Amino acid sequence: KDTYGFSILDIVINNPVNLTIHFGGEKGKRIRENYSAMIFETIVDGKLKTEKIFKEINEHSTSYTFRSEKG
Amino acid sequence: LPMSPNHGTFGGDGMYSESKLSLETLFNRWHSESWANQLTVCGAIIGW
Repeated sequence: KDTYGFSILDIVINNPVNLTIHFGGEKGKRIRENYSAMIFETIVDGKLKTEKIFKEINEHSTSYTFRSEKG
Repeated sequence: LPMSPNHGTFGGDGMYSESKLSLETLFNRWHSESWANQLTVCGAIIGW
């Protein structure tokens, strides 16, 4: 909850198909920064590529949505 | 919040001025109560 603004207990209990994290208020901004800091780093051919997970999320993103087909 | 610039300037409007003027307490209530994270207050003082 504090880092990414979601409840693993709630996800286990309800198996939501979609989960919308909202980035409103200071808490939402901190969660958004945590989401933006998530990176996928990879040294391929001796070069450290840094892809970004959640490329959608930026400083103007008010929400992100985890999607699933069934849960 | 639809706010009026005038609170009793014209008169003869019942409690309109009272409603609009008391609507400005929400600015202080937002800081002083525990509903700041669920609602934000935007008082728009509507002109003529």
